Amino acid sequence: MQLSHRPAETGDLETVAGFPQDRDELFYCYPKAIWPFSVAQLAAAIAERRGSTVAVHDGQVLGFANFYQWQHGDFCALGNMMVAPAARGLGVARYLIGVMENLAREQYKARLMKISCFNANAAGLLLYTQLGYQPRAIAERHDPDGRRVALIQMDKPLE
Ligand SMILES: [Zn+2]
Ligand SMILES: [Zn+2]
Ligand SMILES: [Zn+2]
Repeated sequence: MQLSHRPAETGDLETVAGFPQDRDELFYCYPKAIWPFSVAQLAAAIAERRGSTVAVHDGQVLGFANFYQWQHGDFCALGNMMVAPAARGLGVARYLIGVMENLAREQYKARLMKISCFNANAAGLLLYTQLGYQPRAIAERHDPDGRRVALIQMDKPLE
């Protein structure tokens, strides 16, 4: 499964905004967004974040991520981790997270990556655990129906 990466471009937005397949998936990767997702909502996140990057395989954009927090010499916080529905479980998020870790180290001199994952997203919790992230705290948040959820705040030292 050969993959490459590059900064996200305007032309990618419609593709990436196609990735979340339901309100749960949108909530897990962008909890401030409102279903249905849209290019305007994706562009607004890009404009206020840093490091928006796509993963590409065989001419297809298959993954997207960015940083929603960045503190030079300190840490970055990874967000908006989205994978194309036809490419789930094939290593795209693993790949892109590694790219983003290098970007945090190289550009931001980060010592730490933070990832926060909602409790219902088992696939995410297990992936981040496989990649060496450890849970540090649990924060209460609310979902779009007003129901209480647990945000599991994880981190990993970089090198
Ligand atoms: Zn690169
Ligand atoms: Zn292929
Ligand atoms: Zn509350």
